Parts: sequence; structure tokens; C-alpha cells
Amino acid sequence: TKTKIMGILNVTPDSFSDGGKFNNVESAVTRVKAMMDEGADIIDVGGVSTRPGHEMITVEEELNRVLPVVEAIVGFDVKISVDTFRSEVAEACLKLGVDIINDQWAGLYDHRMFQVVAKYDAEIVLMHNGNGNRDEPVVEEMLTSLLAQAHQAKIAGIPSNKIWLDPGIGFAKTRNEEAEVMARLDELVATEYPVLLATSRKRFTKEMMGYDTTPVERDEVTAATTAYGIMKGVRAVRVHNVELNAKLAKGIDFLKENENARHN
Amino acid sequence: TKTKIMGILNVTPNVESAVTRVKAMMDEGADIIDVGGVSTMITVEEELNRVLPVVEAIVGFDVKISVDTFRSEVAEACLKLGVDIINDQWAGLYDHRMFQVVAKYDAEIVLMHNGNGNRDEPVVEEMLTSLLAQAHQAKIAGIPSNKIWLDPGIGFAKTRNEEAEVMARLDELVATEYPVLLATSRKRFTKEMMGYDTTPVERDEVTAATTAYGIMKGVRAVRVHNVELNAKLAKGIDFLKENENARHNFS
Ligand SMILES: [K+]
Ligand SMILES: [K+]
Repeated sequence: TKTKIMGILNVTPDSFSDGGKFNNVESAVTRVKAMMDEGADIIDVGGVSTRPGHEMITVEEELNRVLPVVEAIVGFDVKISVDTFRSEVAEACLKLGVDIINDQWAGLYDHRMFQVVAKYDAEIVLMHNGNGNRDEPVVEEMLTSLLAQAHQAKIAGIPSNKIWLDPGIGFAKTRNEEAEVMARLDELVATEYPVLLATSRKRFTKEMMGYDTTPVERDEVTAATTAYGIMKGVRAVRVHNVELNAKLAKGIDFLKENENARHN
Repeated sequence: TKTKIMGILNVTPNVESAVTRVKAMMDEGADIIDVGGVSTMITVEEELNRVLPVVEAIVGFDVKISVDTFRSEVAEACLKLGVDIINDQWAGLYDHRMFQVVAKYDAEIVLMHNGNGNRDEPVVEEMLTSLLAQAHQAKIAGIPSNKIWLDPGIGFAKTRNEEAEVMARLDELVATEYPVLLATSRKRFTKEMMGYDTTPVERDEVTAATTAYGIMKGVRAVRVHNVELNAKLAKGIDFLKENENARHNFS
């Protein structure tokens, strides 16, 4: 019943600070152990990004990045999610025992993703992305798309309670469109598919600050979106600062449950 | 429209360190500094010996000053110096003269729920009744209705269950239309939200949770130890509520 805390484990070569000195399985294991200790329920491993202007890699390459890391941590007492939009990458990871496939394309890139996730009795996160030049209201477009994709997921045999929806904050959306989405999370929660909110250190949180910040300085306004989102009913949050959010979410979860209990 | 951040400045057993802490709190985003000389029985003179030197030093700063006192002699001395708010843990029950003193200086007063531990009626109803009665007393002394704050008094004269009832029903207190100051920071309630015997500082995140939660219920200020954490989080919640209003054409 708790809000799930999904930590971020980025394994793309370029995201590494010290020239990639610590871009290996052993470093990833130290990081994951820290995130588990701070309260992470899920570790989101990703080696690709669907953002425009990014590196375009092969399935073999993505597998090179993700497989060794997944194998090393899948045995830990934490759930494992993989950010991938290609079913071949998903299947290899599912065979290694991952729990969730976080598809930044909501199965739009590769429709086999649905039967692949279902074949392994896993969960799938469908993120709203693309169609940035849409002419209709973003939340309507988002709901139409995500609901069509979730329906495809159910057809493949994926249970409704194992199909997550993610607004895709940070992807194919203007500042106006993101403001609209953040104001209507209740509508997304109303679909009854568990909702994953992922705003951590992105432009939206960057612009909630009154000055230019380094990513880490956006942690408190990210926690604000976490608390707000839980109040709206989102079921999980994807964050960089696992501890802050884990402890804050424990508080909000407590307060909401206490409130429901006391109003029967 | 922003939620006001009231930073806590406990001065119970020197000015230099008090001023330093106030300097930090202003930086971290504090709108009000609440100076407290009675940890809660020291004499009025002893309370004044603690509080006064500090108030004399920080009252000229660009920040509102609140004094945590329930005795009118302490309040008056501070008000003469120019403080803005009297935060009364007894809601004027300890010293009936508190309201005349506050009225005299045209300052604000926070009426905190306290006492009557062996209450007859359910806590929320008893709280409302006591606080509204005291608000009435404050007004007939000449204090403007818009300068009266209500504080649920978390940490005082309530069992664990009663405080949980109060925290589950903040909207009913916010509904009185008097601005509400939520003061949970590091108190037993937050410790127990953590679920084990934590140190005071370890309760800062669950305290920030009561802050966000409280803002969503409409409280207008939060009294906190960790000013920076709550200031940034409160700022974020304020932005999200206003954005939600904007996109829906609410208010
Ligand atoms: K596992
Ligand atoms: K001042």
C-alpha cells in the first residue's frame, strides 16, 4: 500500500562523471546497495534515452551496457526495472529475472514488447512520449494514447494492476504542456492503472527554482512533486535522491492513511 | 499567498549564537523567527533575561519576529521593542491580560490549543470550541480578526490517538478561516511517524511531510527547525497548488 520508491541507475557511458572510471559492474553494485539502504523498492537500470539528439545504439550494444549490471543486482532483495523500448533487450533481461520493463515509448516503438513482458509475467511502465507537434490538448492526447497502449498491454495478457502509466515529464512537451500535465495528475490516476511520476531533476523541477541550479539542488522541489503526486494518488516515484523521497513518502503515506482510517 | 515559514529559535539554557542562527534562518527562507525562552517554571524576570537581549538584537532585521510566551509582561516588553507576533501556547488562558497587551501594540497573536487533557468531548470539537472562544476574547480586547492565528497544539495535552485525529482533520480547523499555523516539527508525533526512537534531527523529513500535507489542507504557516528543507518544499507545494488552480481556472 506504500508509495514505491524507484531509484535511478543510469549505465549509459556518457552520463559518467570521472571519465567513466567508475562505469563498471562493481560501482553499480555499490550504488544499488546504497539505494536499497536508503529505502528503494525498485532500481531502474537504463542504458538508452529516447530524447532527441541522443546516441542511437544497437540492441547488442544496449545489452552490453545493461545485461552485466542486471545480472549482478537481480539477486538483491529489491525489484529491478529496465528502461528499454526494444523487446529483444527486454526479453534478455526478463530471462535474467528483472521485474519491470520501463518502456519510454509505451510499446509504440516495438509492439512485441507486450507479449514479451506478458510471457515473463512481468510489469510494464508505459510512458507518454512523442507527437510534440500535436494539435489537441496534451492531457487528452496523453490519455488517448496511454489508454490505447494499456489496452494493447491487457490484450497481451498483462494485468491492469501491472500496467503503469508515466506522464513522460521531460519528453516531447513544452513548458505549457508540462504545467498542464502536472495540474491534472488526478485524471491520469483516475484511469485506475498505477501511476509512476518521474520529474526528478528534470527541467520542470529546474524551473520550480528561482535560480540556475546544479541537478542536486533540485532535490527539494522534486520531493515537493513527490508529496504532491502521492496526495493526487500516484503509486510510485522515480528519483535520484532515494533517501529524501523514501522518508518524505513514508510521511505522506502515513498522513493519507491516517486520514482515510479516521473518516472511514 | 505563499505559506509562511516560521523558524524556531530556542534560547533556553547567548546573543551571538542566536543572531548567527537567525542569520542562517533568514538565508534559508524564513519569514518569521519564533524566539522562545521557556522550554515548557522560571520567573517572568528570568524569562525576560533570556528573551529580551535576543529580541533587542534581531528585531531590526528584515524578518518578522514572533515571541513564544504566555505571560503578558514578557509579551509587552518584547512588543515595545517592535516584535510582530506573540505565539501563545495557552491561547491567552494563562494570562487574560495577554490580549490587551497585544491589542495595544497592534501585533498578531497565535492561539495554541492546550490544556484540558481530560476532555469530555472529542478532541477536534473541544479544540474548535476552546480556540474559537479564545479568538472571541482576543477580538473584544481589540485585536483584529485577521491578526489571529490558530495552532492545533500538536505535542500538548493530547494522547497519541487524539493527535492522529487532529492531523486527519486539519481542514476542519482551516475551515474556521483564521490563518492556521501547523507546528509539528520534531515532536513526538513526527518521531512516531518514523516508527522507532529516532533522534530529533532524524524527524526532519517526516516533518517536511506534515508541511506539504498541511499546505494541501490550507494551513498558512509552518513552524519548523529545518528552515531550508521546509522552505524549499513549501515553495514547491505552493507552486503546484497555484499551477493546479491556474490550469483549472479555480479561484
Ligand atoms: K530482485
Ligand atoms: K523585523
